[PDB]
Amino acid sequence: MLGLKTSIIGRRVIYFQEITSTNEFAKTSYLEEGTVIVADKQTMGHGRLNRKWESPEGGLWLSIVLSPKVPQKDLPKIVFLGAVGVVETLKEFSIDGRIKWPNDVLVNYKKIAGVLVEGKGDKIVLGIGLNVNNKVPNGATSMKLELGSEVPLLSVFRSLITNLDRLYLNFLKNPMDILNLVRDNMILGVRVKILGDGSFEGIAEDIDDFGRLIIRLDSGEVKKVIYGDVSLRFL
Amino acid sequence: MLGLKTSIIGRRVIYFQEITSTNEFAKTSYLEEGTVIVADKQTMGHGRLNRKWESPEGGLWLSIVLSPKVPQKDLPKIVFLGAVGVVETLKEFSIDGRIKWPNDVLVNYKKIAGVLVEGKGDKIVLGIGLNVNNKVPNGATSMKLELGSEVPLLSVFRSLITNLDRLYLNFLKNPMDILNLVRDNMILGVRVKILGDGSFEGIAEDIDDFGRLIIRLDSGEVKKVIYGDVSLRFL
Ligand SMILES: Nc1ncnc2c1ncn2[C@@H]1O[C@H](COP(=O)(O)OP(=O)(O)OP(=O)(O)O)[C@@H](O)[C@H]1O
Ligand SMILES: Nc1ncnc2c1ncn2[C@@H]1O[C@H](COP(=O)(O)OP(=O)(O)OP(=O)(O)O)[C@@H](O)[C@H]1O
Ligand SMILES: O=C(O)CCCC[C@@H]1SC[C@@H]2NC(=O)N[C@@H]21
Ligand SMILES: O=C(O)CCCC[C@@H]1SC[C@@H]2NC(=O)N[C@@H]21
Repeated sequence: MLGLKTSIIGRRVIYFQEITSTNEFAKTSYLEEGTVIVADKQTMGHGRLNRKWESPEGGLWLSIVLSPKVPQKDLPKIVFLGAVGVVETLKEFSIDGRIKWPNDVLVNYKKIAGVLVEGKGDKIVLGIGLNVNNKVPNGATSMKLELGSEVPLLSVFRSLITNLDRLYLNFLKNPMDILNLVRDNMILGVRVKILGDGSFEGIAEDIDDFGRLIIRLDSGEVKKVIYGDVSLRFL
Repeated sequence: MLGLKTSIIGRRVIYFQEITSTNEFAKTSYLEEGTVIVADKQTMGHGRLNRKWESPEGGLWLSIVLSPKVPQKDLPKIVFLGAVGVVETLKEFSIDGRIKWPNDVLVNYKKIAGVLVEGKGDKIVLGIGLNVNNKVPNGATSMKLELGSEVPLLSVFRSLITNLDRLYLNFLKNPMDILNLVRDNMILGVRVKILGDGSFEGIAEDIDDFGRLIIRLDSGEVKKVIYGDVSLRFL
């Protein structure tokens, strides 16, 4: 009865009033490509390293099942599809979101959404958490806070699914296109710090052809970062 | 994204742009109680005895998985939950739905909805087809046709799920209550013909404590009908 007109993403949608995690459910269940798993609230929502992702009622918490018949080298760009999709949807609602490489979307430097891509066999799970009308952690923001009024959650869902379907269908044919859309919507030319054993600071210049973040250290040395479990912050 | 606040029915919802039959999917798949299977259209929708059920886009085609812990003798009353639920939803939209015993809902004697219950052990599937904005076959009508304008399909879905959840919750506690609601919303006091192995005509007087249709033949003979595979016709 939703009447979705998308081609792949959204051919089927499984909704839960409550779930542990849409990403976990998508990883452990046999689901056809394009299936969207969405829930009003998650009790065990997570980001990387099992980090807790606050998922109270009011936000958009979903995962999408994908099985990209593209070269192995291209699979790492799926996270960008989610990020750009969110930016496009925010724009439709007159909100200017900017991508914090490589999985976050910020509005005036406050985090409004996060993306988490996981694998299980040859299935890829694209998870997206977007703050809409829900309470958010201090420092973060939501569509409601930016617009000053409650936003119709289903309208946001319809918009995002439509944008992701378009981005994904093009990705299957032209996998390099997503990189320029990311570059034009990403926070660059600013100083950042990458943590971990041997942490360092430098200017985030761009992303390369593999989606790696290019950082120029004060010494002039250029490092290429693969997100993985690294921590990035704007100083 | 839906924000359903029901207790059992609607805890989970699986939506399909297209499906063979929501009843078949529900019967076949491993699903939790309360799960609603809904599709924009069905390619192989059916009623009893594999009779074709036209399910074009615009209508509400859904099935609900139930595992009612009530006496075996009460299970035949589940069809009434579907019929009454539909009537209540129609009344909420100011449409005069009346029950044609025991599985159909009519508006001005034209079929607007049909209920089909299929069971097997600890699993009952309550199927409901309601014409909303879709084109319908002759002898039928739709909400749009009766109101003279299109009706928001999602609004009808929310209304029906809420009514069904309430009716089901009460059914688990008092399986007899549904019979009073059927009596107050069913077409009675008119001549009908029962078509099965042979046939007979008489006045549809009421339904008894088992939900059987009580018919008074002209001779004065009283027959108690169990729907099963018989058909009821108005004269
Ligand atoms: N609803 C939310 N809105 C915004 N940020 C959230 C929300 N829930 C949790 N967070 C924050 O987001 C992080 C989520 O996990 P994850 O590591 O995947 O995000 P990240 O941005 O890539 O990493 P980082 O912790 O360095 O910001 C948590 O550590 C938490 O600080
Ligand atoms: N969209 C629709 N709206 C109304 N009626 C329909 C629709 N699609 C099919 N039908 C009719 O409904 C019937 C459905 O099957 P079923 O036997 O279960 O219903 P019934 O009302 O109990 O039987 P009967 O048609 O003999 O009175 C079909 O035989 C067909 O005539
Ligand atoms: O902060 C990030 O960048 C990652 C957060 C990803 C959150 C979404 S909410 C839908 C899905 N289910 C989860 O448990 N995580 C992801
Ligand atoms: O006419 C009747 O009384 C029965 C029709 C039941 C139709 C619904 S549509 C949703 C579900 N899926 C099916 O194939 N049949 C039922």
